[PDB]
Amino acid sequence: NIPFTNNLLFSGQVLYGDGRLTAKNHQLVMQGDCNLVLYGGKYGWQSNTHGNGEHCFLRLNHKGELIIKDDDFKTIWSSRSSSKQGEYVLILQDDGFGVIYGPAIFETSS
Amino acid sequence: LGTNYLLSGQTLDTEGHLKNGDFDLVMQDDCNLVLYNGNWQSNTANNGRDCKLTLTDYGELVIKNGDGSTVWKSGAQSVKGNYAAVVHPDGRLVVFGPSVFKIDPWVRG
Repeated sequence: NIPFTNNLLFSGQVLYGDGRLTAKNHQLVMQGDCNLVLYGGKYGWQSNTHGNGEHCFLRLNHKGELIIKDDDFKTIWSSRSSSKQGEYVLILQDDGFGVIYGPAIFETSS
Repeated sequence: LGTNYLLSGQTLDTEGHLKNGDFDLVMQDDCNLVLYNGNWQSNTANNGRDCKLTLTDYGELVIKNGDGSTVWKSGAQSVKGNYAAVVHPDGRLVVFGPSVFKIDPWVRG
């Protein structure tokens, strides 16, 4: 398991049950009601999946696809952004954007 | 100063830091880019003054001195797009990209 950082979600990491990413003026919450909601900014954003399932969780994979699953692994919502195999990160940025970056192309060590 | 990440187009100015937990990336007065507690440095001490860290549209970390002359490059590059350098909590500086997906709270959904 990878340690959590407040504004980051790396491949393999999971958010559920009102777990959230936090930035300066923004929050991205995988809510108890199965809606993924970015609070803040002009319009905000939502997966628009309220009540679509039970005990939903958010997971970023190692191809850069962000997925909401319910308790039985029924796909609720997908970012539909599959790309080349590797390490990915979702950053809730201080400017409000939630951006998936990857794969890794440089590192200081293993 | 700021956060735990540098995006392409942003500058980490002289003595500016990026922090995640005990790991602190500092663009030093002596032009060395150093990841405190991370056993990494660019190794460019006394190679310039007023040095600055940038990240290119191809995901390369670049250090430049006061004049704008390139002191150091990370030497790993990918396609054109948006990139992010992150102080990973395991104490690595990692460049990720290009961007694959964006959640945007600033435009009509």
